Amino acid sequence: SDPVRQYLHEIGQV
Amino acid sequence: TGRGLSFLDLIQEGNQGLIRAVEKFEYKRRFKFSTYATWWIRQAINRAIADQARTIRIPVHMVETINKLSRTARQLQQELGREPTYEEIAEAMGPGWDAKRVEETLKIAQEPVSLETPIGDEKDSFYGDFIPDEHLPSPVDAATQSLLSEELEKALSKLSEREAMVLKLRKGLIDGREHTLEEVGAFFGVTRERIRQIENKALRKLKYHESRTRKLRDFLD
Amino acid sequence: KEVRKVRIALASPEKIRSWSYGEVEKPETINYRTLKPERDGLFDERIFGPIKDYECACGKYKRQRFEGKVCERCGVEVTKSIVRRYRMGHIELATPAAHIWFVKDVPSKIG
Amino acid sequence: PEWMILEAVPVLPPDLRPMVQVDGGRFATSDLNDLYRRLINRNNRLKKLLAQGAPEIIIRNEKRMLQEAVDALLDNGRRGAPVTNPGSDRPLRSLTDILSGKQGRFRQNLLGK
Amino acid sequence: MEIKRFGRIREVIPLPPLTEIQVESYRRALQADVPPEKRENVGIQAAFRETFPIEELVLDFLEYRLGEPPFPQDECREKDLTYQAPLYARLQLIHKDTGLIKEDEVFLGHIPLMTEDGSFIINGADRVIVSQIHRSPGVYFTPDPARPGRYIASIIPLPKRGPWIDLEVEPNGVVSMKVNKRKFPLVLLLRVLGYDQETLARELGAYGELVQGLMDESVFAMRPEEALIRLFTLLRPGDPPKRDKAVAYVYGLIADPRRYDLGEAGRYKAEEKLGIRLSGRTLARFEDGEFKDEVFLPTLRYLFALTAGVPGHEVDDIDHLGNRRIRTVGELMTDQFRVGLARLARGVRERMLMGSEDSLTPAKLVNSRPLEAAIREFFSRSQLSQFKDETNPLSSLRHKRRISALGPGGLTRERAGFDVRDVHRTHYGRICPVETPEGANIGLITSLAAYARVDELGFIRTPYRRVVGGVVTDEVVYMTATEEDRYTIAQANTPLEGNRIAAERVVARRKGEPVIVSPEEVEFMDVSPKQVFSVNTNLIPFLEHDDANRALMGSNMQTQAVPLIRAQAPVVMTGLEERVVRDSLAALYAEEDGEVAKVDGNRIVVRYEDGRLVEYPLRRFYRSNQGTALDQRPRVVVGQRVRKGDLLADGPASENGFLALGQNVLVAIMPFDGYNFEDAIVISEELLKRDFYTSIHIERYEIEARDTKLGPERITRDIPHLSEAALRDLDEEGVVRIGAEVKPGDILVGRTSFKGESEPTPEERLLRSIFGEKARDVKDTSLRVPPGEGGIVVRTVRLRRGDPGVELKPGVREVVRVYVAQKRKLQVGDKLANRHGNKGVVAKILPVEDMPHLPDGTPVDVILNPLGVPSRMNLGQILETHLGLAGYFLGQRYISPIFDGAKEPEIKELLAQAFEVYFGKRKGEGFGVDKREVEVLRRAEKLGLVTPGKTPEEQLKELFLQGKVVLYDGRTGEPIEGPIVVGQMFIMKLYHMVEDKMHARSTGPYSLITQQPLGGKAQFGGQRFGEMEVWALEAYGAAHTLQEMLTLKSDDIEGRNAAYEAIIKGEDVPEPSVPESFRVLVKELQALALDVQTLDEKDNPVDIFEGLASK
DNA sequence: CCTGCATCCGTGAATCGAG
DNA sequence: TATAATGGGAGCTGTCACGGATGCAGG
Ligand SMILES: N=C(N)NCC(=O)N(O)[C@@H](CCC(N)=O)C(=O)NC[C@H]1O[C@@H](c2c[nH]c(=O)[nH]c2=O)[C@H](O)[C@@H]1O
Ligand SMILES: [Mg+2]
Ligand SMILES: [Mg+2]
Ligand SMILES: [Mg+2]
Ligand SMILES: [Zn+2]
Repeated sequence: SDPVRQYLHEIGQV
Repeated sequence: TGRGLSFLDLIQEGNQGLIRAVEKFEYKRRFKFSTYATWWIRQAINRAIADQARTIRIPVHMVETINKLSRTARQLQQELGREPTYEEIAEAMGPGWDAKRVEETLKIAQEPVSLETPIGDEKDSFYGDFIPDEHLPSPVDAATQSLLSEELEKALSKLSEREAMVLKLRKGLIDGREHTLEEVGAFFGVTRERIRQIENKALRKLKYHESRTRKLRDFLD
Repeated sequence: KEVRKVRIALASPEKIRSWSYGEVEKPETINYRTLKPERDGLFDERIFGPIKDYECACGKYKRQRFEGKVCERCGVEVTKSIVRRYRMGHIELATPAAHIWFVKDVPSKIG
Repeated sequence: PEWMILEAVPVLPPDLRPMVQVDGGRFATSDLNDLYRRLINRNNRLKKLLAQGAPEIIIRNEKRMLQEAVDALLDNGRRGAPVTNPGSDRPLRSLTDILSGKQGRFRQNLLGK
Repeated sequence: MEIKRFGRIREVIPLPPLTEIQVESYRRALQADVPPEKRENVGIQAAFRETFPIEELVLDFLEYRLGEPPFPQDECREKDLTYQAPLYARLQLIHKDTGLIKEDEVFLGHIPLMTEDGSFIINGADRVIVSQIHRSPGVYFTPDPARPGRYIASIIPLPKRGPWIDLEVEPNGVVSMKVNKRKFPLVLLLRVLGYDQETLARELGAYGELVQGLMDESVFAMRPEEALIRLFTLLRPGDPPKRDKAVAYVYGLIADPRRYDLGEAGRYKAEEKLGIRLSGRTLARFEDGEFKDEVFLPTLRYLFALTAGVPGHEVDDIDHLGNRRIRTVGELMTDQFRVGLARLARGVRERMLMGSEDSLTPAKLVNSRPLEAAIREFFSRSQLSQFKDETNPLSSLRHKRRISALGPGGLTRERAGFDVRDVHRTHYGRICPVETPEGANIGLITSLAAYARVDELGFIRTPYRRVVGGVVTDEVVYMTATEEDRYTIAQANTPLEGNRIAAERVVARRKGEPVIVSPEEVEFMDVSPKQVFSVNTNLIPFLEHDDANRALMGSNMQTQAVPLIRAQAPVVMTGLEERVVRDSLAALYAEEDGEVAKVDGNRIVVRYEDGRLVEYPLRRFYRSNQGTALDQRPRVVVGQRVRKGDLLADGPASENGFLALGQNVLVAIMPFDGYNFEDAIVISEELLKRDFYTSIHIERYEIEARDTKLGPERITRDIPHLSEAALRDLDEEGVVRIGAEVKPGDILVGRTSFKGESEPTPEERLLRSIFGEKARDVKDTSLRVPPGEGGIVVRTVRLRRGDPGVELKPGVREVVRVYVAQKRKLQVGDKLANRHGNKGVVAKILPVEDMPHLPDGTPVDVILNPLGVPSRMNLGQILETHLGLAGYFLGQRYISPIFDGAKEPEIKELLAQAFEVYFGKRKGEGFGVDKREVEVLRRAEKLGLVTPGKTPEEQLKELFLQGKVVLYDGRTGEPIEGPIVVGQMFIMKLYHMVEDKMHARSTGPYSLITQQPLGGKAQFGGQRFGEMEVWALEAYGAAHTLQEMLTLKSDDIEGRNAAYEAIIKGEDVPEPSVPESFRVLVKELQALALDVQTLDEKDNPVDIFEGLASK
């Protein structure tokens, strides 16, 4: 949905 | 953010700098990685903003110059209570800077504007709709050019075929090439001075034809 | 020949490249000083065509004598500048991307 | 069916997306140029990120941005938010916006002149 | 001349300052004349206070100040500068740890100042900031269009500040709350506020079957913090539910005074609606470590009480002017000032954490550019920032009283709907029900009523006379729409003897609805009939006798009236004609009592009671925005002793202080040989002889000599390949001399530019070689006269570079402007119109002998068609003609107030008195009755217009009382077979003239991409042949005419060049080729990766690009 | 498991002028 | 090329009525 928020989620995993 | 590149564009460019930082890092120095990474990250981001922002791409050093001119003019406008003159900025810039060079620099930094720029408070009009095409020939131009070629051929028929061919080869009406006297003499079979003589006679005949007929005069533009 | 029909169809990648007169490698437009088309840019003359009629970029070939002749030094063909209206370019993507028309037009054709 | 996915994105001829110098010596250009520059930038960066090698997280985001750029070119505002010029709220004019619409190529220039 | 007036109504208060909505608003937002220490918190001051201080080093705000304009007004109009003032700000940088305090005054740029009349100057152009109308902030309850018994609750803050909140009862029983396109149970939000099941049970328990849906055991099972985290997971999915993060978002969304802001008006509206009081302008607060409620509980209370059917709870009309407010110039500029100041604050916060954490000053830390850009944006490319209408003084006067529903935060044209476009009962006295554009903006753009003003909250208030018992007090009370709905307000024309009500049953209003009521039940009374309509609508006499539609036309067209050189005030006025030229700064008056020293066309010098000598420079022949010449004319002589507020110099469109939008002409209402067929108008040549309807128009012609990479552009008298006959009126510098006459094709300013580099075609090379003249290095690019224009050069402004005082935009060497004016007489095609809505064009200019004339030999000026009257239903011009006729022979003017004006019997009386002058002169000169007058009388008594048997003088009087006289056809000498209505009518010459409009094009400029002809007269463009015009040709079956338009006459390049070549060669046009615009379509479709191929019947591809697109 | 109704998203919304 | 720094920021809320696709509970 939101590219910025999605990338922020993919970053919070590590 | 807000410097011409999107948020994600900046992040990815900082990721490039992050990669550069990782490969150039030395752990023996006991420095926390964040310290050495930050430098390369900022460096990659700034390089990206300097390169990708302007539609008309401008070298990084020239951008630093323009931005230096921005901070200079803003410093002066903040102290003088008004917008600075070209000469005032030229002073505060130091040596090598006059009003002329400042104005030139500003002219370079000018960015293009969108052709889809709205005209009016409705959406039925665009900016590019009011811009004529300067390249493609108007029907008047093409017609005039054709009339010039026809009138010139009508003028070259008042000569013989030989003395007109010398001129057609000399100025490049035929084949589209201007020849020296040696080539035209190598073709017709006479000496170069004979060719220059024929071209003098032909031009002089065309002068007398022009003085009498008054036809080609209007095409002088 | 007279036109009696008009066909519309999907363009194959090879057909897209067949249309293209060159790949646009750099997102440059024109030089910030010379105001001339930057090489391998969106306005590059070597790809789309000459700005001046029957004249190449560096000005080595200025006439209609040589037509179809590609300048060796500059790299631009000498023809009518009208070709810059009709000549397609292309961009080879690293990862193949989906044409949004066939993705978002309900009911989705790909879906 | 695999032609519905683009390996090579076409480029419209320069004169149909012109960059011209107006009366005052200033420059004016089409939004398609900014769109294509978006595409080339994100594409070239992806090719570099692949060449030097990068974690799949970074490559993923770069790919997702590439699709966003392709969509922006073909049909702006179609998927999610429209791409705009900095400082402006005005969405760029995409190929879909040029063809379709009441101001489109069909209604404005083809069915009337 | 004598000025006789009518009416029994004595209006107590005079009309308020007409430009007050501009000046008093902007000044209130600035407080520049207010000492900083005594400044209140509004506008610019409120912006500084709301944006300051900056948390994280602490930068604090002290006070601001505004210097004087760097240039005067007329100097800004001249040099294309902006009328503005320097803005300085006192700031003290305070370190929250060290305690270091560094104080300095930073410069934030300039702020545009408003002129006296209420307009602005943006880069050398007068601009009017139009007020905006929008839904007032507060809490409204609108019925749900889906469920009849259920209602929608809406919580609305100021535009751009905070989201809208929707409280709705779902079919599943639970109350929902909608914020930023997100719905959730309101129960959770209530829990975060610190509410419990106890508090909600005792408070809302009055209404059963409702609060049980608000009851949820799983909600009270968690603490306020847990519920807060739960809510953050609802509003912000994917974002980590950190406590302080959730606090920050929710607080910023609701309780934050800086982010979320109700209107001070909306604050009061919410207080009165919910019967409570609000401490701040936020829906909630952050106090003592948690969230405390303010708005949500009383709103939910009212909502449930509304659904249950509990008395004392109503829905809200959103078109009600008690729920609709006005954002004036001051508030609009303030809001944009707030945005720009907020961006500057972001720059401050950014630069504090960067650079030196030790050595920083307020000067270093401040970037003024965001603020400058924001202000400059609002004053330039904003919609509400419009080009000032300087046609006539009334134009700009109305322009400043315009009200728009559009612009930022307003309505989109598609988002409109005609619910808001209609007239409301609350528009009474506030917004004019007549004045509006008949375009797409109808209902959206309106004008403010005369007696109406806007209060501090933003609502429109109207004056009303206090009535207690039968006595009407001279005091006046300005009321809002909500307040007006409380009382019973009678009519202004209700009978009053002294201060006492006379009538037994008066006509009154209760909440808009008319009611016949007793004088004991009358609480208030209309001040004047004039308060119901706008200023322009007040300038129309006999308004009550006109249809509302043509009244709209009259009000709109008076704005379009061009100031004539012989312009005169109307014979029949309404009384506001002087006041208009008063509030508008067209005229000129004396400040105090005194005597006149000097009188000139350039200046007027006056010595006052003070003894001080004041000199007034006069504006003469200055070009306005529309081209109408604005000049002031002296009306006093040397030594004239004047008083306070006496006329010194008449401005544009003004006669002796009164407004002159047209001229009083002798009209005749009769058909005339079909020349007045369908609204057309026939005029006399005499109107041109004595220069009636003649006006001066000026046009501004600019040219720029810039720096090119191919060489400089030089403005000089030297132009290659030109005849001396063409260089006649130029001076030695290339500029045309002042006072010369210029025609289409002539050169205003000569300029040369170096040719673009190109191989001269072999034909040109040979041509140069033959004529023995080398090609000139430069090329002629001269500012010439556009086709259909011209006049006399009155002024030349030349700006350069290197010379003092002037510096142009980068690249430009010198800017030269030429001012060419012209006096325009009335010609066939120009548009004439009156105040009653009657409009038309001049179709014929007859010689004076062809003109229908009076028995005494006086020819009429204008011939109007009677057919235009009945269908259009505007009888005002008829009465204007009657009273104009009586005033024509009596030689006196009149004042007829709207709805209070003169009535028929009085007009009959004045007509009779005029008849005595008419016929009494004749019979005294020894002239009996004409034989043609006898025949006319015969057909008149057959018409039943006069009583049979009476003497001709008695019959001619009977006709004259009806407004009809005997007319003689100038062509025949025979009379018209019937009596015709003749009299003086006030007719205006509108801005729409054939000189500005007429255009024709053979060939010209073509667009870039489409390569089709441009559009408009200015660009020398072609006429648009739309798809409807295509249909017209198709329906006809004219294929080759349509194919012409689609190819040769527009888009086909080769075809049109060969076409033009064919016509000038006498040869027939060539077969049309395939259009370029289709080729554009093909390639644009290829850019979409779609293959488009043209084929033959063999299904073999056909190349329309002729090999140019194939490798 | 398959029909029917509620509901979602995307698409339209007159012409020509000027601006 | 080196103190250490490690999940964003502003939303636009007063059109409307249509076709068609998605999804839901109900027989
Ligand atoms: N500024 C505008 N549009 N004024 C409208 C106007 O003066 N008219 O006379 C309008 C409507 C009457 C009115 N005032 O409401 C009118 O009837 N003009 C005559 C013709 O002009 C055409 C027309 C007028 N106004 C429009 O908005 N669209 C139209 O197509 C119609 O074909 C119409 O038959
Ligand atoms: Mg210097
Ligand atoms: Mg504007
Ligand atoms: Mg439906
Ligand atoms: Zn070359």
